[PDB]
Amino acid sequence: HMSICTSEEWQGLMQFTLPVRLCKEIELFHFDIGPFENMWPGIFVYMVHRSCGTSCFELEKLCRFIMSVKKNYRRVPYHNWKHAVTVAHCMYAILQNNHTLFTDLERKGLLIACLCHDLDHRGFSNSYLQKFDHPLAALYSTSTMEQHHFSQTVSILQLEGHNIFSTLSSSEYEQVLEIIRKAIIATDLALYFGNRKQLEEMYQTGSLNLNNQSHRDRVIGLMMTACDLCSVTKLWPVTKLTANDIYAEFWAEGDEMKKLGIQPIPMMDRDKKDEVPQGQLGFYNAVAIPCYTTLTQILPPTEPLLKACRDNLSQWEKVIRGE
Ligand SMILES: Cc1nc(C)c(CNc2nc(C3CC3)nc(Cl)c2C)s1
Ligand SMILES: [Mg+2]
Ligand SMILES: [Zn+2]
Repeated sequence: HMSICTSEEWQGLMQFTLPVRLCKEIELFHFDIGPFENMWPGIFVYMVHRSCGTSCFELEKLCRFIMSVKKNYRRVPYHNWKHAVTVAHCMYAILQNNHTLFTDLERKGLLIACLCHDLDHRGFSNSYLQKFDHPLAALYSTSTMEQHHFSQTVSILQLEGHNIFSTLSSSEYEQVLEIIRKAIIATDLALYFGNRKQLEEMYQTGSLNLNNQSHRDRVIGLMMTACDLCSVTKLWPVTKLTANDIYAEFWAEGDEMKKLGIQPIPMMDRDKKDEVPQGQLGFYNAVAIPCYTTLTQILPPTEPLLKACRDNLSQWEKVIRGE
């Protein structure tokens, strides 16, 4: 079962108008949604309207969907409503800067997949659920949380007056659900490493073809990782504050492991906070930098994401050096 928005919630969203001041702002990659909490659902509607038009979905159905997705995000330190909108905004900026490379169905699917990609996250990693044999890990062997996120997205669409994709043809409805499924699964970081290595191979050899569906799915997969990690592409004070939320969530999981006499990895151990700058250096060098480097190579307009990521890496190097 799913939590449903109240009549007042979606009606309030329907009447919303984005301030003109933010129209130029929202178009940039480094845009931080952080200071505009009350406007987040409205920002999502605005982004949908600019990405695929004002009649892209029935306004009423869209507002119900958005407000219900919001209620099915938990009050965890990081994988919450704020993270969903932040990831959706990064996708909006990638799509706007590469508009015709993607179909109307892909832009529709990807913005919805980004808003739903961590739906009902409990603040626990796939490793934790598998190790402690959680019922969700019994249901899904690999990409446990990601398959749950997709299952929750489908369940929200099935709610009365929430199926934003009902007016698509049977072939189109099936196609968008597959775009959404693969997009959400690709946010499992364990799949990223292999995905990025294959894309680098295809690019260097010159075999990468966006007309080839398998190649297309891999590019979409990398766009998903890039959006999921975009906090590393914001201005340094924003990146720093989000890192506090990221570790608050990891440390809470570590605390749960310590309560059961198990020592967590240093990243999930709050008594190991001095190791954070070196942990971030490793993450930028091994995960974030290659992600945005490959993304810029495939989609040159995404270059500002790589530039901003390199700037934050330098900020982390300064923390390690004592500056
Ligand atoms: C609670 C979380 N769970 C996962 C799986 C996350 C993945 N995203 C990140 N992970 C890290 C790790 C090195 C500390 N750093 C950054 Cl900057 C980001 C964006 S965050
Ligand atoms: Mg996730
Ligand atoms: Zn995420």
